Amino acid sequence: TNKILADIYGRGWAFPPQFFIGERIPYEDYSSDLNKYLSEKKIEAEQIVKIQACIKESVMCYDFHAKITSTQVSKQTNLPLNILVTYTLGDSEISQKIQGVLRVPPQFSIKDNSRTGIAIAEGTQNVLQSINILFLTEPGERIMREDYGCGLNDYLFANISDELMTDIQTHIEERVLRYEPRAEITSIQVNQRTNLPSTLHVQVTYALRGSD
Amino acid sequence: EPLIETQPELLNWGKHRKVLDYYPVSNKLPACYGLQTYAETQQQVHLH
Repeated sequence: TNKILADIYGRGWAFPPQFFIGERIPYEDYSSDLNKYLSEKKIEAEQIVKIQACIKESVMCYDFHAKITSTQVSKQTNLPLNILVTYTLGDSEISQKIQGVLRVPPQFSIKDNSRTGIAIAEGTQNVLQSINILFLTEPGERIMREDYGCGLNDYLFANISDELMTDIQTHIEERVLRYEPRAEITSIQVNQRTNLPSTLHVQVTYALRGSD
Repeated sequence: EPLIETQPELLNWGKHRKVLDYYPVSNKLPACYGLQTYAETQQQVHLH
């Protein structure tokens, strides 16, 4: 269902930006086909398809655009197996490699720190993060997008009163409607903190577009 | 007869323009990205 929500609402960079670099692959350790290695070790024939099904399923969960092209076994694990998996993304010409651990039902695990790039936000997380960025941005900060932002700084230092709480609540309603069409605000609650009398706590509750 | 005197022809200097001056583009990001204060966390350093 996470795929369904991601396709409907979109995918994008996570906020705040984060960067990762995966661990290096010791290429001088994988020079033996897994299928020949299992066949040589007289493992059962029906185990080959069950083994390969586990590899394909685990990789697809890691990245569902993958298409396995080759597989190899580390020479330093001759029956906890270390596998270097080679795959292509969709119908592209790009190839990538990824380490894994196979255990003989067969179980396959992926190395924890293997992906290189940015962190992404999908579906509900994307729209939730989108509203968060709007709250933290003041108008005039975005270059060539001077209108974008919420602008709650204008209500600071005002006396805490019924007029202020309604002004804050109605301001949020109008700005979210203008700059966030994928979300609908269902309730806003403004309260004054007891331990810190000078601070206001705003509770915002949102629902997705067409979620019902 | 008046005395003719021909001087060398020149294309005089124009106005020098401060093209070399550069302003970093990370200064245009909103303050919520953490690139305005001195970097102390790993996340701020990585973005820089």
